[PDB]
Amino acid sequence: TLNGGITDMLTELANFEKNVSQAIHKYNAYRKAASVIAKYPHKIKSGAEAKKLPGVGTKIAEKIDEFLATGKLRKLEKIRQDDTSSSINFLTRVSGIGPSAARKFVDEGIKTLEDLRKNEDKLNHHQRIGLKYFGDFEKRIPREEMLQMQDIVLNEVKKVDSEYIATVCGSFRRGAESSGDMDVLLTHPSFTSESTKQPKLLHQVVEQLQKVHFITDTLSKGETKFMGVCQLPSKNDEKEYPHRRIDIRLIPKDQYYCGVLYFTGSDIFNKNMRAHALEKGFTINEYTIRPLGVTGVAGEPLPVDSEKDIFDYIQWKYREPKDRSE
DNA sequence: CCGACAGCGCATCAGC
DNA sequence: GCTGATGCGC
DNA sequence: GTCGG
Ligand SMILES: Cc1cn([C@H]2C[C@H](O)[C@@H](COP(=O)(O)C(F)(F)P(=O)(O)C(F)(F)P(=O)(O)O)O2)c(=O)[nH]c1=O
Ligand SMILES: [Cl-]
Ligand SMILES: [Cl-]
Ligand SMILES: [Cl-]
Ligand SMILES: [Mg+2]
Ligand SMILES: [Mg+2]
Ligand code: NA
Ligand code: NA
Repeated sequence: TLNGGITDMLTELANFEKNVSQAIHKYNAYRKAASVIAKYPHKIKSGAEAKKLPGVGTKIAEKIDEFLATGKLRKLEKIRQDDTSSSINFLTRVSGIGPSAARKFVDEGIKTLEDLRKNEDKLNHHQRIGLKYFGDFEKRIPREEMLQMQDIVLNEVKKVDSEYIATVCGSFRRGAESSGDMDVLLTHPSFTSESTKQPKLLHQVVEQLQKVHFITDTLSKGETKFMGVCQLPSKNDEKEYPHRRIDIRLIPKDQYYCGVLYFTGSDIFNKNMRAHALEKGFTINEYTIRPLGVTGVAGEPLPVDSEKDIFDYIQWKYREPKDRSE
């Protein structure tokens, strides 16, 4: 919050380059800067001072000047004023609709929530459900509720097979007081890097979670990744709880640490860590951390028996989950 | 300057 | 059907 | 849009 104005401006800038300009790198550039300025322990006094931070170059510097001065950014004003742009920014806020679909729709004349509705016949399933809970999905999830959703989940998993270990990651594992959604990492001893002794392992948990009306809809579902909606039940007369997005990732029980590190993020932290890994001569994904021999190709899995071991490989002092919020 | 910029699962399409 | 690209998402 | 070689 210390530099909220600047970061927000950088965030609006990043959402625009991504949603309208479809310039994925400019989107990321603005995000890094926003992230770097976010954790800066001083109330930035100038664009020249912000530049003293990696990720902030001349361009953002100028804009920070234009912002600190007037109290806003002209480039943005003209963007908030355009219609197609603001309209494309809005449709992307629907789950399943990215910059492409957005622009298309907006070309076809569809440009508002009302338009999306009278045109439901024009959305695939995912976009369909995305519109169904457009509102609900915009709301935060109080941690106290994350705690209740967890119990339903850990307890419905333990009911299918006591050998399943379900871990809530994302912002929750990072100690956040509120979360955007529930991210559940799942592991069963019947599925390792060596073999899938049991199929439907993920389908089993999804079914059981649907059997008890926790999972309400599916956005997409694979052999190892489920994407959907769930709802904490309410007590008598109680108004219903918002509908929430839930993702369940099944990872080989022997690659759990690379998986938990992955699913705890943050996304930018995962980006900076995975980016540093390269500079150090490693490549990190959600399964393992391998080397990058001469040719440049990835070697074989390096032994990992704890999250920290991964931080070690790349010469990085360990960082608590609560400190990976970038 | 200039090329890298993290890494991958599911849906869906093109082309075969 | 298959694979590779592309969209969208985590 | 920024940065490292
Ligand atoms: C986006 C994304 C996710 N993840 C991994 C690392 C991420 O930590 C993890 C969760 O992904 P989400 O549920 O998409 C998330 F980002 F929203 P969150 O971190 O849970 C969150 F706190 F922002 P909230 O949802 O609002 O509570 O997946 C990545 O590695 N890269 C990505 O681009
Ligand atoms: Cl770009
Ligand atoms: Cl691992
Ligand atoms: Cl791998
Ligand atoms: Mg999440
Ligand atoms: Mg999620
Ligand atoms: Na800088
Ligand atoms: Na979207």
